[PDB]
Amino acid sequence: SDFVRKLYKMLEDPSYHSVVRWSDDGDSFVVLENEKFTKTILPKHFKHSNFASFVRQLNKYDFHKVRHNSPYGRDAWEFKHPEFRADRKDNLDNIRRK
Amino acid sequence: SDFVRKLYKMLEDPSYHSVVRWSDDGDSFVVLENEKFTKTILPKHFKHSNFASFVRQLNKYDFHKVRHNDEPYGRDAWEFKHPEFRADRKDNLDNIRRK
DNA sequence: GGCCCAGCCAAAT
DNA sequence: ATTTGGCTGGGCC
Repeated sequence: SDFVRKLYKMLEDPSYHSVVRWSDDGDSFVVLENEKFTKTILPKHFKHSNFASFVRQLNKYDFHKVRHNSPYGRDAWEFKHPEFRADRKDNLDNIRRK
Repeated sequence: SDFVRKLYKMLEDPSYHSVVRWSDDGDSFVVLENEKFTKTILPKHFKHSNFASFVRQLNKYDFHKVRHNDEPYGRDAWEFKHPEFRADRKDNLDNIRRK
């Protein structure tokens, strides 16, 4: 998948660490800030600067937002797909448009 | 019931001029710095800080995002518009209903 | 009423 | 003709 491969490539660069990174477990990823992501990082990896079109694409590939009851950030967004993991770089094509 | 009046009230505040305000013609409103808007202004007036929800409510009330085309307020600006929602029509807010 | 996720068309490919 | 971006809507809670 084109989008998925690019999502994983994004999460390789540590310069982004404080803004968008893998979670501690490595089984989900966290968008910690929004503005610098939306303005600086989204454009460089995807064809938009619109956080919500990013979100929309995630739901199309069956990623789900993980709901907090605070753990990562006040206004952080965490997304998780069962197959999308830091250690499973091989299994990316298994993630596909619902 | 409450949304439209509060939205109108929000736009009565000039201190927010750089962030969110009425459009030149007073017939639509524009969010210019949605980070600042989202994190400072939204909670004040609607008690959440998620732009997506603000957008969702807007569509529920039949507001529409006004797609700009080359020739606005910045490309990261979001302009929203309802025929009956206007700077000079504080009297008409009841006719803006959940579609 | 906030919010996740999806419908549906257009804008790109 | 097919894919990707984005405005809008459905429905849980």
